[PDB]
Amino acid sequence: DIVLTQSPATLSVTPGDSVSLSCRASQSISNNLHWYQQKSHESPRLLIKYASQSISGIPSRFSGSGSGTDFTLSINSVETEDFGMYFCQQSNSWPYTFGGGTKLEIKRADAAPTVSIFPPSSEQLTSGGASVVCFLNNFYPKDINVKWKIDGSERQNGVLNSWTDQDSKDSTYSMSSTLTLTKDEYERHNSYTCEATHKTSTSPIVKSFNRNEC
Amino acid sequence: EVQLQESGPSLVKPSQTLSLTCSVTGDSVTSDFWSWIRKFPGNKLEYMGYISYSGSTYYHPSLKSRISITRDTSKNQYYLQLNSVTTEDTATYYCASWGGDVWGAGTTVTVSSAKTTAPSVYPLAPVCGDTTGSSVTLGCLVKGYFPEPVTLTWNSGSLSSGVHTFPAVLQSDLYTLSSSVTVTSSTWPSQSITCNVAHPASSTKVDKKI
Amino acid sequence: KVFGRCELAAAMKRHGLDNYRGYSLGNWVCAAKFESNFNTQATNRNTDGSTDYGILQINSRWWCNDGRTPGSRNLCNIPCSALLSSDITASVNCAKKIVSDGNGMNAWVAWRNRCKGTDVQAWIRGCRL
Repeated sequence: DIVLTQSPATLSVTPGDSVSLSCRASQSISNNLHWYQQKSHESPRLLIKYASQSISGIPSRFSGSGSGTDFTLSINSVETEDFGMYFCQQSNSWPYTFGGGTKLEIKRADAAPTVSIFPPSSEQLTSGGASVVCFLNNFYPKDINVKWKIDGSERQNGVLNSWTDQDSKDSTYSMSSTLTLTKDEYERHNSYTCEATHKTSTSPIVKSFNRNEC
Repeated sequence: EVQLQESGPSLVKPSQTLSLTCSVTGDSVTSDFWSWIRKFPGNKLEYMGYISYSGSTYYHPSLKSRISITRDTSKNQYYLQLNSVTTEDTATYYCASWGGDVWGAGTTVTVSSAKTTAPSVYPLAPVCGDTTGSSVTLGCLVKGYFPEPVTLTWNSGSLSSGVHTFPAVLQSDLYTLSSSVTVTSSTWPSQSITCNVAHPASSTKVDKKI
Repeated sequence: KVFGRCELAAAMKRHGLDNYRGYSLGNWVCAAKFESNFNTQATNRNTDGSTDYGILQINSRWWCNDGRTPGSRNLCNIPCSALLSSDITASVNCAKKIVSDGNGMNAWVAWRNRCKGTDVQAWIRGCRL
């Protein structure tokens, strides 16, 4: 099966700037490469067909070029409604295959996350469970690393994360990280820590609490 | 103009069959080639296959043997059948023209053996309920429910600013979701803050004061 | 316009027909030769109210619309007139959709009769592609 590699995985730009997205085929496919846009909560939309053919009804700022194994989708002056996912697809050989996609996101000023940690509620403990929750809100860029620690030891098992899409209100990103243990496990330890490493600081933001206090 | 619409069971049990219908309007189902495309969780698209005017079909080899695409000229619809599914078949399914000029809104099909389960709703408040600084964020953890979705509000909707409600994640066959709300320190605990969680599938709606 | 053999071959290559769904360039050059002698304006009336248009003689009963053919299905969703252009873009796009059906290039009788199973590669040999 033909493999399509799109790069970069993500691109952050300011509306008004122009951009170029790449798509490479593992085998030559001539001009049988198509470009799709897919916004959040929406289905894919064909933008360019057969590498460079324009689609009537598609804004002129979108154009495509390339041939063989190297293709490029160009957007002259990205507009506010142009942010989302972009995928290339080849129809030269069956099965038709899609690239991994490139995410076009909005560029804004860096912002440190606001971190908050929460202990298991009395209710959950009563039911025999224990989830430790950490919120990391309104930060930028999206790239972030969250590490959990119990009694000074990094903990990976039991951790589940959820990320919101780039915020419609301020273009930042938010994240939720949950450490789930049983009541017995939780009660065997003392210090719970949520550590966030982000571009805004060389020192990680640390939020914690001890069961032996407060 | 031509429009497509997907419809069918949103939940399929492992080992069973997934069936979807694509209703074509504006044009005849025999006047174009038609296909099915699915989108897995991490923006992974797979072209499942298509049916051309002669009735001939092309199926993705990864699927091969499990998939079948058919059509009904009198109803102006075409279908997708996918046997012996597993959780890996959970995805958003789309029907579209072979040319890619027309797409249906798409429909989510989840493969799971879980039964309808109302969520447990837990309050999230700072250890030893005291604020630090000018603002404070509180939270709500919705755990162990099925199927999606749930609707979460704060103070029955009277508190709507500074809220972040995250997408649910699958935890042990069930879903878990959390929501944070940030208010000024002069707001809480002075004023009551309650999490309202409704789960349609189970006809339940619970309130949780923080 | 009437293309030269090699000129059309290069054009078809530019338009991605070489190895499209497993069909080497020769196949398309040979098919164009027998169907219209490389003439984009070639047309042909059929017993029914359908007409074949272009370098690859695509039918108006199934593939294109001319606004005057009974039982038009317009599979290629294109005006038949677009298939008579000096620019082969439309004819190639439609040919690709036709060949994407189960019977591949068998949709062209002339191809089966004069090209299928032959050394089609001879049709582009001698050209500077």
